[PDB]
Amino acid sequence: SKGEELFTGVVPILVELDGDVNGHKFSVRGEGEGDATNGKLTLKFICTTGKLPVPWPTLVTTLVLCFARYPDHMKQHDFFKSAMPEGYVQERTISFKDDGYYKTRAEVKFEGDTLVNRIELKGIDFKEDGNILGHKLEYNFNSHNAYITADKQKNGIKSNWKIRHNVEDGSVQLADHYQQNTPIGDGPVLLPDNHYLSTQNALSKDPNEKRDHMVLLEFVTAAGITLGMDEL
Repeated sequence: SKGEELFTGVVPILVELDGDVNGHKFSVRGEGEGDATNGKLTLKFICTTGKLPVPWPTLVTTLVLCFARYPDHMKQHDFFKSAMPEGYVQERTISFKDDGYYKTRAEVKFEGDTLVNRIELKGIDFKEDGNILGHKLEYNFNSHNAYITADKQKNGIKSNWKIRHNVEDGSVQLADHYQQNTPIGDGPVLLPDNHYLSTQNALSKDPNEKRDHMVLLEFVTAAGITLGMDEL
């Protein structure tokens, strides 16, 4: 696969998300660019339907792992770029402890020159005065490592990890993520050995933006595979 050749420069990104949590419907649009050479994403997200009914931090993971920086000695484990341009489906369940769960299905694929992430989200069994629907989470997102494994019986990958959202009272709200990715096209894809992605996220606000929004700077770097002398 020559998909990684599409990410050697800066690539424009479009994110479109339709959501429905406990019947509270919303839409989010994001635009920005990705620089996989550096593992860097910069996007601004707008809730186009007005007020976002869940906290922005709970949507970070849902709102393009093809922009992760894989070190040269790990390029053969980059499932995400290998599926391009035709793309992959990314599906998750995010179970919030003592609260409801998100189900997401996204298609990440090139449309013209733009890498597009188009998402459908449904949220169910939330407490209307819990940490999510009650907007009790701080506007931040802790640094975290998420271990990847191949899913050979599905020609894809899987990953599960716990996100820990800071609650405003000082507690922590667990978000248990279960993820699966499978290619859209039929071409060859890279099934990686076990490894992990290291992420950092900086959330901010645009002073001249009146709508409900999130400015996001994100870094994603692949790690965890031995570069053991044999290759140097």
